[PDB]
Amino acid sequence: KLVRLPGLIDVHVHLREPGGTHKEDFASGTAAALAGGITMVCAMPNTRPPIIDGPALALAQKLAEAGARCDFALFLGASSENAGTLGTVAGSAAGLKLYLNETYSELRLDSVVQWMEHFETWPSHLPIVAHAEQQTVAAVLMVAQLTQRSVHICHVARKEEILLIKAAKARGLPVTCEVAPHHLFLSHDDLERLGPGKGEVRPELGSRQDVEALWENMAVIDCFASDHAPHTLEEKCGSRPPPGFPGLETMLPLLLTAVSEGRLSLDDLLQRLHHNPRRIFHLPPQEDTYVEVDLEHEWTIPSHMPFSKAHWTPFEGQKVKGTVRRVVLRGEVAYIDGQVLVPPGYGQDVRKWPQGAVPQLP
Amino acid sequence: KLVRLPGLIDVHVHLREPGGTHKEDFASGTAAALAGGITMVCAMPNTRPPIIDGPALALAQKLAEAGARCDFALFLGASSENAGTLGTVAGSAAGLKLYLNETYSELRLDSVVQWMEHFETWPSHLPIVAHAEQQTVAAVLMVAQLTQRSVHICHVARKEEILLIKAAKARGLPVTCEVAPHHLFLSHDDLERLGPGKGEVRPELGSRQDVEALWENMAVIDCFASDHAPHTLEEKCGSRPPPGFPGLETMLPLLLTAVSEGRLSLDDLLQRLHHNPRRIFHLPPQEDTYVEVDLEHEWTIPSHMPFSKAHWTPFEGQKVKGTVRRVVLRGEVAYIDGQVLVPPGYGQDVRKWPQGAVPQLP
Ligand SMILES: NC(=O)N[C@@H](CC(=O)O)C(=O)O
Ligand SMILES: NC(=O)N[C@@H](CC(=O)O)C(=O)O
Ligand SMILES: [Zn+2]
Ligand SMILES: [Zn+2]
Ligand SMILES: [Zn+2]
Ligand SMILES: [Zn+2]
Ligand SMILES: [Zn+2]
Ligand SMILES: [Zn+2]
Ligand SMILES: [Zn+2]
Ligand SMILES: [Zn+2]
Repeated sequence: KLVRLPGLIDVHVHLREPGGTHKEDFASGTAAALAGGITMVCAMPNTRPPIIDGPALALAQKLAEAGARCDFALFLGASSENAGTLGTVAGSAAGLKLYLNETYSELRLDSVVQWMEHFETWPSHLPIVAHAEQQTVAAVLMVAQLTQRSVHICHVARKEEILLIKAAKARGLPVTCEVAPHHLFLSHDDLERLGPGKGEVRPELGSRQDVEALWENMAVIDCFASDHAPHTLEEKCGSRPPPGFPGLETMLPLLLTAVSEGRLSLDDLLQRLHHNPRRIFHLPPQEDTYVEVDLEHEWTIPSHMPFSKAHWTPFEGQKVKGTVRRVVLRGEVAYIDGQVLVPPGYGQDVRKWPQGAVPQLP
Repeated sequence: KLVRLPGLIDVHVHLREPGGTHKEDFASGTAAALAGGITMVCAMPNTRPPIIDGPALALAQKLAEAGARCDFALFLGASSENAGTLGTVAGSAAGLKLYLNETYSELRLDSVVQWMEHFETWPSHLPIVAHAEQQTVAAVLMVAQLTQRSVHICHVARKEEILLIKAAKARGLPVTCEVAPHHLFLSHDDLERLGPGKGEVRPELGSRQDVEALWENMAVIDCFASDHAPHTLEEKCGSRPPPGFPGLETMLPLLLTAVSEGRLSLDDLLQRLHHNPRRIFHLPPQEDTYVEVDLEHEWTIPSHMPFSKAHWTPFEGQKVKGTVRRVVLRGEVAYIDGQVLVPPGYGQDVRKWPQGAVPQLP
């Protein structure tokens, strides 16, 4: 007896194309998405070259249209030089991404004034998401208030951060946030097993108290999103390990396990992987699209999942209950039982659909 | 220059069929919906007979399928005799409605134990909405906590009620709510003009301080919904005036005026008339469906709007800026400039669509 879910949306993925295609490309990352029950992804701009201007966006759009197997939207990235220059293309992007801390990106902004300039110049009706850890969450919230608009906080990982967001929501401030599965299902207790290289991620793995605070404050979490951040094992185990975990293929099985254990409800899951992504990012429905999952099948996560070119996973050895059996995307069987059955290029840029434009006043 | 909006959803309408068709029927009420930019309605169960058992629901479904011009879902109503009897049909309804105070209904429950019985027996994955005023909001929230599930509060009208809900959300409790336009745009200051008969509504019109508290606490309001409650002028002006206002044709123009004045944003409006209705009630997308509005046209609300059989409106004389120009429903022109162009029966029960079933564990 399978359960039919709507097409799930991951608003935070790194697909590495252009420029890092040994780690992942549109075709492989979207195969991983489909195998994870995800039918729409929003791809981050920290590629090589980074998606920080109109020519880079145009290239990325064509690479995605040719390689993606599920539907997508592409973020633009904020830089120290592009505020005020993105107005013509802004509405074609998922939103604008700000990198406000050290992480796998060359896009760090060096002054809060640059953050203000982006909040003032990016069109006010379009999404802004921020990588903002610890006190940076409070700082970017201040910039959002000064500029009288909303912000979405990426990968919240700490008790400190979720409680700050909780306090902001209690004051009626327009802030939303997402949490990634590694910050719900891994902690410092796992760094022994992972090692210091594999274990590198931003935000770093939290304490048990951080993990427990995120679960305790589930009501504050608007979205789940994988922060699928594929790097090869050679890179993760080498001398200068880049931060990030692959996660598209493991996210849904991990969360379904938690549903089966009563840690959150099926509805809680679908708000966070479907409805809230849609409404925060103004992402359109996908016609004739659904995911069938089997909630009874118990399995152990292996040393690598089948599709991501990362070819490793930090969840190796965890027991899960829940598997994706079939994905139908826009009337076509896209995935069955370990086989992806739509080719590279089946996926489409949802921002080009009539229903995928963000509504705005004339 | 028109603005394209998605198909808007009104989760609280009274269409009066069966049994009150001189006040409204499916055909006339859904024409009013379309003219108001609404493409999907959830119809309340306080009809004659009331929709409190499977035979009454079956009749109402067929009357709606034959008369509705926009899409719909039908609520079931809680009674003092039907707890534990609705399990077979529950998933075919919009949700379950509880009438917990005096209003236009014979469905009042006389004991909190009856509320508990409904919360315990209605399927836990399906929506429950409550007419719950003043302290009754706190009481039904207690019942929801005792039974470990969510509740949605209909037509919140008072500072007391919105602050209670705000406090509950700050504690992470699963409660959502809606507000009707008369509680945002009318107050005691209007009872002089309306008179005691026309002015009768439940919840009653609030003070200026109530209205200001609702605006100040917009962040707490999940949905707008009209509580379209048509009664004829003869009834409203007679000896025993029933409570309620018609509102489908005026809701969107009133709210667009507020958007134009900067009282809330277009996004704030679309969260409350599209995304949040979808996610709270698990209502499916409507393919090829959109509303085109003109935000520049200034007009004065007349003594009655064209479509509702109520043939009166409490907003007469208010100046608005914003009009519905065209509605496309599932690929067909449904409304243009004062003319409805889909016949009775074009509308469909969204709970019968594959994408319209509420997901549940096996
Ligand atoms: N989270 C990570 O550790 N890495 C992400 C970047 C990011 O989301 O900050 C990546 O692109 O590799
Ligand atoms: N609100 C009202 O005053 N009347 C509504 C009933 C209701 O929503 O309580 C009606 O059906 O007439
Ligand atoms: Zn990040
Ligand atoms: Zn993010
Ligand atoms: Zn990232
Ligand atoms: Zn939207
Ligand atoms: Zn009511
Ligand atoms: Zn209601
Ligand atoms: Zn009502
Ligand atoms: Zn749903």
